[PDB]
Amino acid sequence: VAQLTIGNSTITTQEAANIIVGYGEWPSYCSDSDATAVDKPTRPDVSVNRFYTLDTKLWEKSSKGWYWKFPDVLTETGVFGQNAQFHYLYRSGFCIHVQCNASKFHQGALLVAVLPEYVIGTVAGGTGTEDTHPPYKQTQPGADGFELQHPYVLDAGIPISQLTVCPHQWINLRTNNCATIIVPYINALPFDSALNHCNFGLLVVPISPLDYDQGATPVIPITITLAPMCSEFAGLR
Amino acid sequence: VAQLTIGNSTITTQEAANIIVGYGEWPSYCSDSDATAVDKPTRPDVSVNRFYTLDTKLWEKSSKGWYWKFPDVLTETGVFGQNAQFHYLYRSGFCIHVQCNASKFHQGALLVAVLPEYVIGTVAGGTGTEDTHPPYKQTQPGADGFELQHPYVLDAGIPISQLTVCPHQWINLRTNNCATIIVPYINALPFDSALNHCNFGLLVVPISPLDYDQGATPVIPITITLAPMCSEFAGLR
Amino acid sequence: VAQLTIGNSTITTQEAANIIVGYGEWPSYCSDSDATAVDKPTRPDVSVNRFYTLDTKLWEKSSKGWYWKFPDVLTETGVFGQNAQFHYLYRSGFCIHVQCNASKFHQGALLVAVLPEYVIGTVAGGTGTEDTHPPYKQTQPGADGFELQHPYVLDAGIPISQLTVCPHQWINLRTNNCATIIVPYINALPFDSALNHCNFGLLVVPISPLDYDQGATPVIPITITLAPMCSEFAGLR
Amino acid sequence: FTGSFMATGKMLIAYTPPGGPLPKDRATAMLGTHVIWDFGLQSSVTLVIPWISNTHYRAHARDGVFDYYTTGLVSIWYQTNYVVPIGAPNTAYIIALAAAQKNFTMKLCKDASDILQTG
Amino acid sequence: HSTAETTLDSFFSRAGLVGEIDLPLKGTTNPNGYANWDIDITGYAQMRRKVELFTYMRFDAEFTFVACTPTGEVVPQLLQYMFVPPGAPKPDSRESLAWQTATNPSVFVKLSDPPAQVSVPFMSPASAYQWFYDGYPTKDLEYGAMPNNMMGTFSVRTVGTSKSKYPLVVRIYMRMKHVRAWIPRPMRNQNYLFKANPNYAGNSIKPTGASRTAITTL
Repeated sequence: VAQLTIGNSTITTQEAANIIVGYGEWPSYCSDSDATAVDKPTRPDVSVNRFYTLDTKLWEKSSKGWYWKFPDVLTETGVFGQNAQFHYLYRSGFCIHVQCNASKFHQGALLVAVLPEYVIGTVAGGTGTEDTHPPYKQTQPGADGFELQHPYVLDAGIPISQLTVCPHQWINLRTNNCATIIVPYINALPFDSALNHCNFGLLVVPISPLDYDQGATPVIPITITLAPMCSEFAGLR
Repeated sequence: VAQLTIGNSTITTQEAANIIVGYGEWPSYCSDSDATAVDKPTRPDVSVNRFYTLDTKLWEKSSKGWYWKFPDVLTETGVFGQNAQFHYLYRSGFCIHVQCNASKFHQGALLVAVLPEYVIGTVAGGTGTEDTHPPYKQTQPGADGFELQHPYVLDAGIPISQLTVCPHQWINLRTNNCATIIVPYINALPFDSALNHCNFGLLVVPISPLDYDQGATPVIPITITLAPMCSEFAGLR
Repeated sequence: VAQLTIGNSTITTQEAANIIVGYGEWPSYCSDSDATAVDKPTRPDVSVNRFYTLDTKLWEKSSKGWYWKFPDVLTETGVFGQNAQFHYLYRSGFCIHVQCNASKFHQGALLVAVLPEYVIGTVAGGTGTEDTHPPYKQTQPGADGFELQHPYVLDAGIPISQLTVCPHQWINLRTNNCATIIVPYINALPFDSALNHCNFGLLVVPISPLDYDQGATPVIPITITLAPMCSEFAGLR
Repeated sequence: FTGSFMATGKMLIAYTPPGGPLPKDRATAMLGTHVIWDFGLQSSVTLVIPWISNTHYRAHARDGVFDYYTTGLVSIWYQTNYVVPIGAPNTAYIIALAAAQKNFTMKLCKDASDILQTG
Repeated sequence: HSTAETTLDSFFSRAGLVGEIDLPLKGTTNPNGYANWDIDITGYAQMRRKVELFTYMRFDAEFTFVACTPTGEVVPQLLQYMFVPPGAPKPDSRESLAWQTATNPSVFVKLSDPPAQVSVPFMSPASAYQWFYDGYPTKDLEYGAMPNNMMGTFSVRTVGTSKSKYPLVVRIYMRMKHVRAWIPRPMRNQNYLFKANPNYAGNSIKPTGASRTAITTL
């Protein structure tokens, strides 16, 4: 156990469980001989790259699961959201740290994964004859994230049983309370629109449901802390 | 003649007339062994330190003179004003470049000076029995600056004939159209409030009145361009 | 965890938390070139210097705090009390070890401190017009110690919030159950009366009140074990 | 933190420099200087007030005092809820200890007190 | 001991039937002796789910045109297969000047000649095609649309000013080649509803596979 600091942000955490480096690649920068070498892309350091701890979610027996979209999740939040909006192009990596706080008498297991291009789908009017399209509140939910309505198919017609094919980590209350994942910038272009395109989604779903006996705190806190890594912005507005 | 650039700002100017370094001192920074060494004072570089060109003033035969307060003049203007407001402490130097555009058939002479702690005074109700106090619009006029009502006494009971005792330069239309002055941070404390205390005033007054014959452009443009030098901010809010 | 012995006394204790050496000084002896070099002061070793474990106190939700006076606390107890009474002069240091026994479901925090010349005061008849004086039962309480009536002012008009200015240690049930303090002989004279002057007081007060849920042992045991260090006696009677 | 050993949770302790106003919510407080304290992991945590200076002179009523203005603020927020198992109390207490750092100093002796020797 | 059959190239090889152009004499269908087939790799049923095992893909395609009458009969008819690359205007009539625009590669061939065959390069302006795009192109109807995936269009037609004497059919086969893919993802387990999105029938959400009576009885 030891507490780390980046700028003015300080989180208390355990020495070092096993971190997961998405696709074995560390988030890196983009070198000079690139498409936009005229408009030098400023690489924020100071405050922009630090610990952002979002509103804790409460895990319940009934909870189906939550997901957040990146970079959307921070585009509203502080000085990162500052750059995310008034800059034409963006690229960046992320350190994601999902932590729980529960007693040795609580039980359950969360699957924490990162899915690039997490396109959401709708129920299509139930009968599937309605070509309905997900709302903006569902597509880009902000820092509060959004709750899954049909986890089994990840609200998108795909088996969550296979979600482990993506960078992921398990949070099994009887053995660990935190998961850490490093995501490199993943896209078909070197730079892209921070507000229009969400490069990936953060999924945290209960596979083994929360449980405890009557009298124990009934809601367990899932706290997402995340820090940008090697972020770059271009074209100020 | 040659044009210089700082960041995205580019001004066209003449090779290099004589610059005036206020009190023979170049604006410098403030070293580590200072009062606030715990709260490391971030020294803006990127965009903060660049060319700000303010709304041109029109010099007329009737013009009495103008003055601007620093740092007040930029606290509203862009990314410098950004830092100036949401930071507890500030210190900074300035490059001030006052330029005219007039024909060889226009005539006149401006005195451009920098006066630290330029406290303004009121007429005191005329009879001088009213202890009236200057308005905020007069004390801290923004980027539009303010016009002198009684230049002879610099709107403060002091002889403008002696203003040359301050860092200054003359703009005599028949010989030059620009003046440049470098001001170092001047105050009784290393850091101070950017919004409450105006460390100095920029005075530009016609001593030899504007004149030209009927048919020549009747108003001559005085354009103030200024760039912060070695600025520091502390305590973000 | 390991058990230590001094003479016939053996206590079971944990390897070695952090001991506190009052004022950074270890209890030492008093050398030959002293006031009484004629009447060589015998320095008890054998049994006199060993582990004395006093009657355990029961910590309750309502408990205000306890204090003991030294050397008074042992002057009745065994072979030390033997010397303490039939000897004209005395000087000595002490190892004080305060231990709790509570479950991981109990909670609270005790402040354990040593205050030299802990003179007790009375309420002075409530209105403060009565120059009443503390009883002998309050001033020198024996091995059972005494309970504070007004901890906030340490039954003596002084802020317990500042008691930490004295050699002290905290016993926070969720992190530790024992505190250890080494007290050197502290007085304005090299030797003094063991029965008339109490060189210091041992204070143990709950700052964060005892708490537990219904069904857990309602009283937690505070056990004081103490051993004299470098004790000397002079003038047998 | 002096709660039960079985109790766990996170608190966000934040320092808002002088001038800055108490943060509207946890969210904004998080944007500033802060510490996420997990009393499940560590029982104590120390915050450092970088700088306070009681130097600015004042002349209010008719009594001239030398007051701060350098009131930085320390705000403590619940990051998570207090988590406890069956049998552990639902209320715990925090004790705050404070002191000045080594770079601290004082000037101009001024004897003042309400507590004076009696007649 | 070998593993060649499980390579991406192996998995995506083969020429599948992706399009079928009908050029009837009398009819409601394609009444102007011409047809415009925007290239859709999804034409082979089975393809969608397979390519969607990945997020990003890159490849070339070999197109083969097998033409005949609806009875499989071979007739003395000349045809024109024009590839109008993305960004180019497609023909709107049998007499559109597009059919004559040089920058639209055309192959002229007889129904008697063996199938025509050509190669189409990776067209995207992006580094790779991508089946999923969580965003909007600068609630909405544009969600998930990656336009930079247009491969082009094939405009088919009998040659000549006068209608063909015969009823025809042109089958378009596509073979993917030089395949590369990134970011694998869970395999679709609910039936598809619309070509452009992942929408699934929320009433009929079926379990990924088969079920049984009890977990203890095989």
